Amino acid sequence: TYMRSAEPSVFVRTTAEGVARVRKSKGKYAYLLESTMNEYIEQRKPCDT
Amino acid sequence: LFDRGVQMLLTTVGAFAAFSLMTIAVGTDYWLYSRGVCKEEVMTHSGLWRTCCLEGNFKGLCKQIDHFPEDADYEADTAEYFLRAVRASSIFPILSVILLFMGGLCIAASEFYKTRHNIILSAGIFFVSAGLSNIIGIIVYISANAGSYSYGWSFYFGALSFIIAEMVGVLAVHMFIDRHKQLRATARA
Repeated sequence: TYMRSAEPSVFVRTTAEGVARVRKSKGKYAYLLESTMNEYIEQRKPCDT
Repeated sequence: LFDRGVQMLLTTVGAFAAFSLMTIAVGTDYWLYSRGVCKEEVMTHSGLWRTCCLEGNFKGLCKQIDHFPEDADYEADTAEYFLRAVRASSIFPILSVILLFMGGLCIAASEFYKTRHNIILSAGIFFVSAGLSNIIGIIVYISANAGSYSYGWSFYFGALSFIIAEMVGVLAVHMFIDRHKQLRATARA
């Protein structure tokens, strides 16, 4: 219910910018994605996720 | 420390020297020597409002400090925004300048209507408040800075101005005590 009624919009077009949005907040945004992709990006530079 | 004519001259010259030093400090863009961008990373000399490039491809062009930078500033808490508001406005250095000018005006006007003994007390209070304002401004500027580097001569121009302001403020109160001591001396006779 919160995400549906969240302003500004929290929905993300593609996972390519979903990780980017997280990195551009310094921990003010959390992206919900598949665990396998979460572990893969976590192992990529610059280790900011 | 001795007599009254020499004390007058020492106090006014100290007040004027402090005023000039702080005017240079706030009006000159040499406060921080740090690596940065003047418009890649390059050694630049910073100030309070603008920072010109040093030993770069385009030397000598100053740009305004991004006090509230765009492109995901990430925001901050109320205290941090308060701190950036003070640092951008630089009110405390400017308030110190105003207090120094008011003290200088008071000491200059002390000659006119010499019977008013509270003008010198006002000048001393103004100078001491200017010193406190200098302390607050220096602390705020350094805290904003820490958000290799070295400080310029104008930063140490302001630092010396704070010391001079308190020393001049000390003399003004000593001047206030002596004249009130004279009133007690002439009352006994």
